[PDB]
Amino acid sequence: IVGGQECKDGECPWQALLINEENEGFCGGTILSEFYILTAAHCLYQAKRFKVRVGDRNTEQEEGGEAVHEVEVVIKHNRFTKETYDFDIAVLRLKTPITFRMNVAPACLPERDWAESTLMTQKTGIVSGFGRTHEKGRQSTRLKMLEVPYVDRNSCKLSSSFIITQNMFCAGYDTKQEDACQGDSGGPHVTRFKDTYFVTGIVSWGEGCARKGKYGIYTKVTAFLKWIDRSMKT
Amino acid sequence: KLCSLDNGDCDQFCHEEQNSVVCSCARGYTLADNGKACIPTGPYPCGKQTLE
Ligand SMILES: Nc1noc2ccc(-n3nc(C(F)(F)F)c4c3C(=O)N(c3ccc(-c5ccccc5CN5CC[C@@H](O)C5)cc3)CC4)cc12
Repeated sequence: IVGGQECKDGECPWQALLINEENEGFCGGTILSEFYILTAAHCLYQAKRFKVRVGDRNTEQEEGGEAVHEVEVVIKHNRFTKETYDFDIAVLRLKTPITFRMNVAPACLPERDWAESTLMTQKTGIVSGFGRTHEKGRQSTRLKMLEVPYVDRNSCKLSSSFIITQNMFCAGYDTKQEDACQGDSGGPHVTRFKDTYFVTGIVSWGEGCARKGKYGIYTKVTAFLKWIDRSMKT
Repeated sequence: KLCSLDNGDCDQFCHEEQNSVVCSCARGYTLADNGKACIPTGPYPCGKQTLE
């Protein structure tokens, strides 16, 4: 995350972190239930064998509430391609159930129609992750969150050098130095409605970070709700 | 106006059945007796930042 702030205690309880065999985070995820993580398909290429860490806010210290969970089943959307980055979505079934507690709890899956007309027509959403704090910087050791404006879809496609498909939406700022970044991929984009946070996006890709005239590209969760539902019975 | 007016007074999901508001809730919540509010069934309902 570039700009924004640290998630304070209990603030971002649905954040998961995919860690490699060197125990370092390379991508984010969203907790959907005790067995299921939502992340991006392209993250599945960023490591050979990985696990999922939950409850972490500061990777430099063992705070006590952290838990690592082995991945039992990887479920990768078969339409994903690095050529296009379309269908950038995966669900992970964990071998052991996540125990919910301080800093560990699921984000809500919304209904499609309601989410589309009520959540994505709000001013902003919230993205979070342990990714780079500058386009050229290293990964954050602290969990961060940033409020990001929904971007008009026309403006979104004009600003992009790559084809923005119907499975994608834009969020962020034209010029201000706030954005997601490398390492935040796979993580939560959530939208708040009366103090309840619903998953609305998956951090996917972007032409660098916080750059003038460029926005963050997020996988549109509402276009995969049926698919997610099925993956959670698999 | 229905769902378009202040989410039909629903806490969460709103849709219109036969020209009237029907509210419903995410998994882990129960619709309250007024048919609008959503009540958590456990200690860590989805979408809530953890305080307690
Ligand atoms: N702004 C953001 N919101 O979320 C994000 C998540 C990750 C990043 N990111 N950081 C960096 C770094 F500059 F730090 F390296 C990079 C990226 C990032 O995705 N690239 C990127 C750019 C375009 C595509 C893309 C978009 C549409 C279709 C296909 C592709 C892949 N092709 C292979 C060849 C490549 O040119 C295009 C994929 C990744 C850039 C690096 C930014 C954001």
